Amino acid sequence: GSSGSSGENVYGYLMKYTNLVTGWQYRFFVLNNEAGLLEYFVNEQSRNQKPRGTLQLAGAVISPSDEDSHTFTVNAASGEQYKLRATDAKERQHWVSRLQICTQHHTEAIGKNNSGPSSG
Repeated sequence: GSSGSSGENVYGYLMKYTNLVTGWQYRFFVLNNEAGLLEYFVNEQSRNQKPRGTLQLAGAVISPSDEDSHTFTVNAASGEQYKLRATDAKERQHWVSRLQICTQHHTEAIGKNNSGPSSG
């Protein structure tokens, strides 16, 4: 594989499945390498605003579909899959890969539980 020495925030407009009637709906997404949580907002103008929903990656699995050029799903250890669509066929490999690494780099990092008997 490739060691990602540097780590930058991954974000991009993806299409999330809201329902059958409506189908797909373009939306903004922002990955959190620090925390390790995948959030999403109605749009980019809703960055500082409260997020609509969050999905845990730690212990998740990425399954890139083959139906359409740009398509992929983000599973979750708990039991929740996400349906998104990359901007293009080139950006698809970016998200899938990036995430596939965030889900592991984290799930693996999670170990010794150091509550912290000392703060401030």
